[PDB]
Amino acid sequence: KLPASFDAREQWPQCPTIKEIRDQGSCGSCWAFGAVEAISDRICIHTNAHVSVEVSAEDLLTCCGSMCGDGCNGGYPAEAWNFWTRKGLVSGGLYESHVGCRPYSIPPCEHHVNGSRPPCTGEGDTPKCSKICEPGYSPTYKQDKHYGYNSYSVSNSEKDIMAEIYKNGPVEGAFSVYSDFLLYKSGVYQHVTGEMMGGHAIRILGWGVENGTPYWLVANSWNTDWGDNGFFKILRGQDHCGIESEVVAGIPRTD
Ligand SMILES: *[C@H](CS(=O)(=O)c1ccccc1)[C@H](CCc1ccccc1)NC(=O)[C@H](Cc1ccccc1)NC(=O)N1CCN(CCOC(=O)c2ccc(NC(=N)N)cc2)CC1
Repeated sequence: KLPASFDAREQWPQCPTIKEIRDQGSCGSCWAFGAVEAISDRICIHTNAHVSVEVSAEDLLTCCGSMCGDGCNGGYPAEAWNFWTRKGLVSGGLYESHVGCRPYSIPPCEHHVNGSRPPCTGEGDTPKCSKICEPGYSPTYKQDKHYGYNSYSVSNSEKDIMAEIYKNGPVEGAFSVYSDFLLYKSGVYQHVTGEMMGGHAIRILGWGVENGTPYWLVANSWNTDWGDNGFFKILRGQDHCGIESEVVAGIPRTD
C-alpha cells in the first residue's frame, strides 16, 4: 500500500511553502515553526493550491501565552496546534519580508555554520502579542485568522506516521538533539557521539531509503545553509532520538 519513498514536495508541486526553509533566529521558537510550517502546507493541500499562505510564527509565538510554554524559551508542539484550533493564526512571512499580517520579527542568524549573518546567540526575549497587521496589509488581523478543525497526536508507529503524511500532509515532530547532530551535512543522521543538548521540534514531510538505511525527510528551521539545504534525514523505524514519539497534526478549517 504505502510507497517505499514519499516526498510532499513532489506530491504537491503547486504548494511552495512545502519547499521553504525558515530561520527561527536567536530565539527558541522551534516549537512554533514546526507547527506553522506544517499548517501552511496543509492549508495549501486542503485547498488544492487555491490558498497558499505562510502562517505566522510570530502570531503563535507571542499570543499563545502560558498554554504553549514560554515563548522564545521553548514550548510544546501539541499545545501550539491546540491554539490554532482555538484562536487561529494570521499570516506572515520571513523576517523583513513585508509578507502577510505579522511577519517574523526575530532576525536570522548562523546556526553552527559559517556565514555572513551574525552567529546565533541566546538572546531570546518573547516579543509582545500585537494583534495588528503590518501597515498596508489589507485584511484586518481578525479577518486574516486561519483556524484548525482539530489537533491530535499521531501514534508512535512508523506506519501510522507515514499514513498520516501520505493522506493529510506534513506533520510536526520532536526529537532529542545530541551534539553530533549540530554538524549534520548529508546522509541519514544516526546518533553516535556527544551529550544531550535539548529537545527540538521540526516538520516531517516524507520518507525514503538511502544506502539501505530507512529515513524520515525533515525540514529544520535553521535557515538554508545549515545541513542539506536546510533539510536533514533521520533514521526511521526505531523511534531514534524519540523522532516517532511526539508527532502532532491537525486538519484546517476551510477559509
Ligand atoms: C527549539 C529547539 S532549538 O532551538 O533549535 C535547540 C536545539 C538544541 C539545543 C538548544 C536549542 C526549542 C529550544 C528551546 C530551548 C531550550 C533550552 C535552552 C534554549 C532554548 N525547543 C523547544 O521548544 C522544545 C520543544 C519540545 C517539546 C516537547 C518535546 C521535545 C521538544 N521545548 C523545550 O525545550 N522546553 C520546554 C519549555 N521550557 C521552557 C523553559 O524555559 C527555560 O527554562 C529556558 C532557560 C534558558 C534558555 N536559554 C536562553 N533563553 N538563551 C532557554 C529556555 C524549556 C524546555
